[PDB]
This record gives sequence, structure tokens and C-alpha cells, in this order.
Amino acid sequence: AVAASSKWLEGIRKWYYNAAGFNKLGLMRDDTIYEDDDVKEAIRRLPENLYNDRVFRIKRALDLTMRQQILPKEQWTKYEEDKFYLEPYLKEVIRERKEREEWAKK
Amino acid sequence: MLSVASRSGPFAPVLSATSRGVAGALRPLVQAALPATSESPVLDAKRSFLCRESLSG
Amino acid sequence: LSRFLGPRYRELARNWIPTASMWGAVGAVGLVWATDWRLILDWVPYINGKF
Amino acid sequence: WMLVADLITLTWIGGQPVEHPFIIIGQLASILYFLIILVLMPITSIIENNLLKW
Amino acid sequence: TATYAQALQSVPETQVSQLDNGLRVASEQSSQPTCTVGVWIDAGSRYENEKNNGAGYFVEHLAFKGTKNRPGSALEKEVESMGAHLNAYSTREHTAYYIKALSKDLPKAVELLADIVQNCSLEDSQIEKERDVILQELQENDSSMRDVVFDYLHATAFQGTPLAQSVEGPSENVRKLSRADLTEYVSQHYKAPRMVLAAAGGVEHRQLLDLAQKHFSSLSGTYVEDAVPAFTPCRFTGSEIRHRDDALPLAHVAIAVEGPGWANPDNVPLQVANAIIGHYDSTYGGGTHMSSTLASVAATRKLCQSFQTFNICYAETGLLGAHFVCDNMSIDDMMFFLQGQWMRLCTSATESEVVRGKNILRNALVSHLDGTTPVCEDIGRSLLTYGRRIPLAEWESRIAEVDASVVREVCSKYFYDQCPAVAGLGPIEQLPDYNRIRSGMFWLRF
Amino acid sequence: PQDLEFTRLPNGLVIASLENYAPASRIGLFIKAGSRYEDSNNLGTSHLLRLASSLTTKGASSFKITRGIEAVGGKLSVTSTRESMAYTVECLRDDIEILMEFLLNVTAAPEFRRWEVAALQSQLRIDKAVAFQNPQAQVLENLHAAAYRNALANSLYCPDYRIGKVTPDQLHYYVQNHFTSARMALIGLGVSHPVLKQVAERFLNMRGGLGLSGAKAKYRGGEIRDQNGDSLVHAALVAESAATGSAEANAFSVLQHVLGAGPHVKRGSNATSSLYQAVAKGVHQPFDVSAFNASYSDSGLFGIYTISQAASAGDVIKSAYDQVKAIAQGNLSNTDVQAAKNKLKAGYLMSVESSEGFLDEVGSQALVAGSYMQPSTVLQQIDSVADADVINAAKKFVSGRKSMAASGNLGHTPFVDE
Amino acid sequence: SHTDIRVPDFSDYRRAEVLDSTKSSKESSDARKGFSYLITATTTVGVAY
Repeated sequence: AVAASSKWLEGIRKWYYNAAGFNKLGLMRDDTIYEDDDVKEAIRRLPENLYNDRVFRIKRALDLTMRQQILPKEQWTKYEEDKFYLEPYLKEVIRERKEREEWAKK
Repeated sequence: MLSVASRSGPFAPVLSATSRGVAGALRPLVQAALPATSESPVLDAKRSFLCRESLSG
Repeated sequence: LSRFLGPRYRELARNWIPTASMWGAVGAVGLVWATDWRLILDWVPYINGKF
Repeated sequence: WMLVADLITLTWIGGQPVEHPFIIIGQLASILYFLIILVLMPITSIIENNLLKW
Repeated sequence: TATYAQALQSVPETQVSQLDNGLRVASEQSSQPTCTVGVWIDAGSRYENEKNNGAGYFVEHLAFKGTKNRPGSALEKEVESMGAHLNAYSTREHTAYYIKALSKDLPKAVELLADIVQNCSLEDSQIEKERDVILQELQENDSSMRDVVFDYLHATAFQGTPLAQSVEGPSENVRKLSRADLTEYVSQHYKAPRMVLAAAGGVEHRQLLDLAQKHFSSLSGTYVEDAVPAFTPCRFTGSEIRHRDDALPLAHVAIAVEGPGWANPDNVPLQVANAIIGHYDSTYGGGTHMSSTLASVAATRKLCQSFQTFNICYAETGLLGAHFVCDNMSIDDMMFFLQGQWMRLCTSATESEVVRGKNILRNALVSHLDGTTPVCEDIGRSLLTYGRRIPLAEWESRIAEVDASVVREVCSKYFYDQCPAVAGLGPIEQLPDYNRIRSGMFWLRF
Repeated sequence: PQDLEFTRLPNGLVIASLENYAPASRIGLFIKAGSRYEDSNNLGTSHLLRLASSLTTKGASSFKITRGIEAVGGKLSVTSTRESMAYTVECLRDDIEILMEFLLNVTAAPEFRRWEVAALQSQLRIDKAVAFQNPQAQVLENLHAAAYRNALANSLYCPDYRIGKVTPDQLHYYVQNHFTSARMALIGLGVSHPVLKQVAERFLNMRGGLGLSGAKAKYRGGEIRDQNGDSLVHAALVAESAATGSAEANAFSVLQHVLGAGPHVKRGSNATSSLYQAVAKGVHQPFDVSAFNASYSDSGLFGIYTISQAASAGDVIKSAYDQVKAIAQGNLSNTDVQAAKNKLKAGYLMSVESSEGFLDEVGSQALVAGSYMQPSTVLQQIDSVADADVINAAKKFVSGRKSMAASGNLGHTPFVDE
Repeated sequence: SHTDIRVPDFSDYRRAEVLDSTKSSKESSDARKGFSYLITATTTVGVAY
């Protein structure tokens, strides 16, 4: 938790975002997550306008890699416009698993 | 003043958490089994048969 | 981690252990009749091994 | 690719005579094969999670 | 403020007295304007041979239809004019007749009960009209699948004995029960040492005793006919009954091992046990979160409609097991998960499961004693099974002793490598083979 | 002792506790809510509210409600009618303070989450098909639809087109407008008085007022017929009588027991039923007849109810209608009124024996009247009913506009004008 | 009716003293579930081939 040199950890978080290249396929960060059993339950709980936005963004990126292509540098997902649409729904699925586990230790 | 279940024949239905959901205040028109053959309803969604008479302690 | 330790799995390990030992001593004494371990046929001298 | 460039170094050392330089390189690269898989890989996957805000 | 311990020292005790006819008279008084009164008899279908298996159920039909002093429906008019109810029942072991009334028509109510059990007419014109009412309600009984499958479990677990036969009797006996064979049933099984006159609500024990002396003195407290029959016990058998009918929508299966009798002290740890398995129904509200494992599984996979465990005790034996209802493609998984839960209590039973199963057992027996009618039947049949009414303090000091080692030990004794009795009612082609059933009674790890 | 304590709070909440010394306890919460208070757009919202008691609330999840209550052997249950809802919890005495904080989360701060309400929509179809395996359940929903235009014609179960469509926003709106302070009653049976008071000051924070009321019920004299393949015909024929809490309402209660309103002897011939004996003169086939009587806050329905074979359903309803005509023209003996006052007084005292029948009655009186009356007061009012009031109640039935509902093979059932 | 069925006679197949119909199979329990079974205990010696 820095407060003076927080200028430094913001440049390294931007740099890793662009060194990674999921934005060049027009993806958001929560598209690229590995689906284990918690993530497959958080996807099932999304509102339908958010679910349909994610299925198309993924299909357009699997098609861009079949031809070794990149979107032009106007349709790249920006850093301050990536919406963490799945992180509120997933923090509640994990918390309900850590409660059924502390109850089995009783 | 008095209730539906005292002097009246409307319904109440009940839903539980650990016991079987039921629904009636008048329903049973008794004195209809001494005149013969009124058969118990065949279930495709099973319901209480004794309505928790088991586990009497 | 914190997935694995508690008052549950190690008391499931309490009645495990006799199972583990008789899964281990099964593997210990069972290996010696198949591959002709002559260094352990000596320890119980009642069994005439090879003629 | 540090792990691939270390199985190349262990293939060149493996056909040399057991002499002075070919044993300080043979053991400093038999260590680095195990330090990359067991230690250096799981710590760098955690720094990546922390920079993507999980 | 009070305590659950203090409140068990405040249940008023059951005062028992005895006439020179041997009749026991029991009571409980707790200041109420209504009172229950009945008689509990030690008769049933297990005291019948194959000539008169219907006879005990035939007599209960004729009991409210005419006496020597109140003929025909004059008994009906008198009970109805004061706002009183007049119930009965009948099992393999017991037989009751009782009355709810106001606690000022107790002198009239006791005179009604004493006249019923002594001087019934059993006239020839009423029994021929009563034969048709029984033959039709046998046909209504075939449509109740739970009654038919639990009758299969008694006919297969106690095959050669009097505990196999059912209360109503076969239809060939219902058709041929005479007038002579009904009165010779009354003489042998309605004697004064077998009856218990119980009462609950606002009632004096001293008033009930003089009413018992005034009305019940003409009974013979003697051994006429010199028929004291030797009670011979009934044995258990591992075997099976399978009734295949694909036109029915669902299938009913019941399975049980031998259990302890009434007086056996093993019953209290075997009811902490069956309360850990539990019950389920598809109208329940909180499945997939339930504490039971067989209930949480069967909700998530839609394996059944309902299941229940039982503990059916007798004088010398018992039945201990389960019953479930499912469709034709789910029988084999329901038997797999149930049998793996019996075996996980013979070993492996936790100290947390036993505490919940002890809390469930205390809650079940005080909830069953609410109102004058269930308290009056816990008075009348405790004096015929235990010989005394066990209070609610003696029940709780036996629940306090049970732990996981007693539960593991008592479950291994009754379950671990015994032959069960199984019953099934179609569509049951996926009900597994009896060899595969009997082999499910042993563990693989321990 | 301490027969009942009774407090009305400043926000119109009625608390009433009785301290027995029983090892078990029971707590109820009784609300003015029920099918009556839903309009034509949100039909079936009250059936879904009844099924949603063990879902996630703001203070305990759906795992902790099911596990925390089953741990001590407790129960949680909901009973509703057309005019009220009742939440009831129970356990042993020392466990009562934890099952009381769960009950105030189910009814005073629920969270209706999308995926749990959506998974719950299949339970509406299960519960309705379980209830409708009894023919009495749908004949009586039809009869309220044939007797009213609004506000008491709504069924207790959700309509079939509407299953799958009850939304989380509609459930939030039913509770926000009908589960208010001045429509509720908190009744305890093994609890002390000052602890039930300190429980109830944990939902004062809002919903302190009156709530969306129900439109007055307008009488429609209609007729709903329902041909199907059942073996027997169920038929009901009523008229409008009297609201509850009136002098005329006790006389319809006495007239109900003169005619015959249920059994007393197991396998009996109902010898003191004037309805049953009049039908059974000419009818020799299996039947059953009764007197129906329902009573609500501003109206009520009184009439008859028959069950019969299909080719005899005209003879049974006609015989059971001439007998009510014989009473209204004066043929009423004096001992028949006195034998009927006993069944109405005795049945009221046997209904209050148990811990659930007692707690039922105290909850109805706190919503309807706002007071408690001892069972000695109630027994006097029944004995003040005269022979000139049993006759003036069978006159209001005979000359009133009728309503009907039937089911089965209806080829011989009369029409309501015939 | 369902009350018209009995399990038929099995007296030609029981063990010798489990023809005893008047006991409670107690003194005759865990004492006759093995005569075709210790066959399999000395088969453990014989499957060692």
C-alpha cells in the first residue's frame, strides 16, 4: 500500500496490460480467465445482455487467430475501459464455498 | 373476532422447510367412505401419506 | 494452503493409518514372493523357499 | 525459453570430458533446471495476477 | 425464566391405580375444560390364527352401531348432542376406543365407554351389511401404494409366524366370519387385566376411580377357560418380494433388517441413528442445503419423490430400515446411496452427527405430546408395553449418554453383515439383484 | 396462569405472550396479506412468496438458514389464506432465541436474487399439482371466481400462463406495501413478555404505517362449469350472508350446525343432520352433503356442498335445497337449536387444546378486532342466539341471488337458473 | 386384493434347525451364515497356485 510512489506501480500495471495482448483481439480481462468450477457457476449467473456481449467477443478473437490477424489500432480494448463484469459475481461464489467448508469442519 | 378455521370452510395451504406442504380447512368431506369406493389420489408428484407420523420419539 | 488442514481430514486420517499400515505392510511382505527377494526369506526360516 | 536454453546446455556438457570447466557448468545448470520448475515459475504466476488486479 | 431441565420437573405425574378386576386406571391433570377418555386393549392380529384373521377388524366396525342399553343410532344421538367425538383404531398389537368431550360429561362419557366394551349386540342383520363395507374398502386399499408395500415387508420378513398377517385379513376370511366366531373373540381378548382406562385433561383420578368401580366391576378378573397361551416369539428372515407393473407411474421400495423390541435399551441409540439419515419430500423448501446426505443428493439429481426411515418395535423383535418412491430409471442409484450411508455409520460416525441426531430426537417426543388426545395414547399404551409410563425425565437421561462410540457399536451390531428383507412395487426392472444387494452390506476400506 | 398478556405498540403492532412452563415453544407472526390484495397484473405473487422462506436474506444465507435450524431440531413453516399469512417457528425452550432471529430475517429483510427465483419457478407447478389431486381444491377456487368480480375471486395458487413469469421486482413490491407494522401480530407461547418486546424493536426502522389495502368485494352471481373425467360430481351452491364480527354472523354459525357440518362418530349415519337425512330419503347411492360457511372481513358465503354420482347430481342438489326452504318458513324445533349450540361451543374448545390451535386463534383475533376475549365471552354469545335469528338467516339464503361451481361429468347437473 | 398373498413354503430349502418356526432366530443367528463360506476361506489357501 504505497502513497508517494504510486506513480510507479501504475506504469507497471499499464505495461503488463499492453505486453499482454488480449486487447489486440478486442477482449476484456475477464474473458481470458481459466474456467474452473467456480468460474463456470459465475458465468451462469450473469444478466443476459452481459452474457451475449462475452460470447461474441470470444468468437471474434478465435477467428482472428485462425488467420494470424490483429484488429486495427482503433478497436483495441483500452486500459481504463475494461469492465470487470465477472469479479462481483465470482467473489460471492467463492465465499459460499468457504462457508460450506468451515461447516464440515464442525 | 373469530377465524376462518373456526366457523368457516375456506382454505389454508401450508409450506414447510422440513415437512410436507399441505392445503385445507374444509377439504375433507367425511362420511363419504362409509358409502363405498372413494379412492386415494394416485400421485406423479409424491406427497405425504401419513404427514410425518414417523419419528415420534 | 487452507483447503486441506483442519479437524476433519486428520480424524479421517485417524481410522486411516491402520488402513495405511495394512496397505503398506501388504506392499512390504507381498513384494518378496514375486521377485525372489532372498534377503527376507531368511527372516522367517520356516518357509522352504527354493527346494 | 530459459528452460529450453538450459536443456541445450545440458546436451553440450553431456558429451564433454569430465574436466575443469565442464563440471562447474554441469552442476550450475543441473540446479537451474529444478529451480525454474519448482520455485521460479509459481512465484512469477502470482506477480502476474497482482498486476492484472486478479 | 425457566429451563428445559426445570420444565421437565413440572410435567404432572401419571397416577396409576388398580381395581380388584386387575384393571389399571391412569390419569394426568393439567387444568383444561376438555378431556380425552378411552380404553387400550392388548389384542391385535398377531393373536389370531388362520381361521379368524379378519376378526379383530370386524369387531371394531360394529362397536358404534348398537348396544344393549343404547340400541342402534341412539348412541350416535347422545354423543352428537353434547358435542363429543368418538374415534377408534387397530394395529397388530393394540386396539383402542376413545372419546373427546367436555370435562363435565365425563360421568356420561365413562358410562358410554364401559357400555361399548362390555355389551355389544353383534346382531346378524348388521354384520351382513358390514361385510360389504369391508370388501369395498379393501379395494380402496389396493390403490394406496404405501399400504401395500409395507404389507409386503411384513409378509416377507416374518414369513412363517403370526407377525406376517395383516390387520384386515384375507378377503376369503372377510367373506366368511360368522356371528359365533365374533363373540368368541370378545371372551378371549377383552378381559380386564389386558385393558387400560386412561384419561388426560381436566380430570380427577379419584373421580375416575369411583366411576371405574361403578361401571367396570362386572368384569371377571379371573382365569376362566384356563387359556393362558404361551407367547411364542417370531423370527426374522432375509428374503425378497418383487411386484412388477409397468403401467404404474412410480415405484415403491422398502428394505429393513431386524431390530430391537419394545423393552430393549438399544432403541434410543437406534433412533439417534435413523434421525441422521432422515426423510425427504419433493415439496420441501430447502433441499441441496439439507444436513442429511441422502436428502441433499436426491434433491440435486432428482432421484426420488420421497424417502423415510422407520423403527417398528414389537414385544420381542422389530424392523429397522427405509422406504422410498422413484421412477423406473432411478432405483439402482437410490439403493447405492442409501446402503453406503448405513455402512458409513457402522464405522466413521462423527460426534457432530450424533449431537444433531440427539437434538432431533428430543424435539420429536415433546411435539408428539400436545393436546389431550396424543397424551392419552402415550398413557394407555406405555402401560401395556413398558408396564409403566416412562416420564419425560427418564427419556432425556437416556439421550444424554449416547455418543459416537455407542452409535458406531450399536449400528455395527444390527446392520454390518445381515441379510435384509426387501419389497418392491413396479416399474422395478432396475431394482438390483439380491446378491448385489447383500454384498452392499460390507465396507471396502476399513 | 397469566392467561395472556396483550400489548399494542405505538406503530399498531400487537404483541401477545403467554408464559406456560412447557419444554417446547412456538412463535408466530401473522400478517394481513393473502390472494385478496393482488390485482390483475401480478396474479400468483403470493403463492411465490409462500415458497421463498428459506432463500437468502440479508442476515443469513440459504445455507445457514437450512443448517442452523436443522442443527437444533427446529421447524419453519408458512400458512396463508385469502385474507392473511402466518409464519411459525418452534423448538425446545433454551433454543428459542436463535430461531427467533431467523424468523425476523425471512419476513423483514429478504433478498430476491434472480437465479434463485428463476430456479424456484418450477416449484409453483409442483405445488399446484400436489394440491389439485383433491377435487375440493379447484371447485372452491372456481366458486370464489363465480361469486366475486374482484378481490376474493383470486386463487391461492398461481395461474398456469403465469408460471415462469413472476419477477423479482414484483416480489419486492408485494412485501413493501403489505408487510407493514399496523397489519401484523407477534404471538409467543413459551416466551416471556419483555423479550418478545425487545425482539420487535428490530423492525421498527421502516415499514411503520398502513399498507396497500384491498378493494371491496363486489358480489357477482355467476356460474362456472368444468367438464372432465373424474368419477364423482362436486357441486357447490351459495349466496352472500354476513361479515365476521357481527350479530348475524353467529346465527349463520348456528344454522350451519342445525343443517349438519361434519361427523362425530367414525362410520356414523349423521343422525342429527337435517340436510343428510332429507337427501338420503330418495337417494340410495353413495353421496355426501354438508353445509358450507365462509366468513371474511366484509362479506361471507353460506350454502351447501354435495358430492355424488353424475346421474344423481340433480336429485341431490334439489333435495338439499328444499330442506333449507322448510326452515325459513318456520319449521324449526327448540331442541334442535340447543343441540346445535353444544357442537358450536364444544368444537370451539377442542380447537384450542393444542399449541397450534391456540396460537392460531390468538392471531386471528389480533388482526380482525385488535383485542383478546376469553373463551367464556365467546360461549355466552352463542347462547344468546334466538330462534328468530335462525329463521331470518335461512330467509336471506332462500331469497338471495345464487352462485355455482361444478366439476365432473356435468350432463345432469342443473343450471343456476333451473 | 393385496392382503390375499402369502410368501409360499420354503421348508424344502432352509438350514436344518431354521425349520424352527417358533423361536426368534436369536440363538439361531450369526451361527449359520457360513457353511458354503469357509469353503472360501480355505480357497484363499488354494488360489495361491
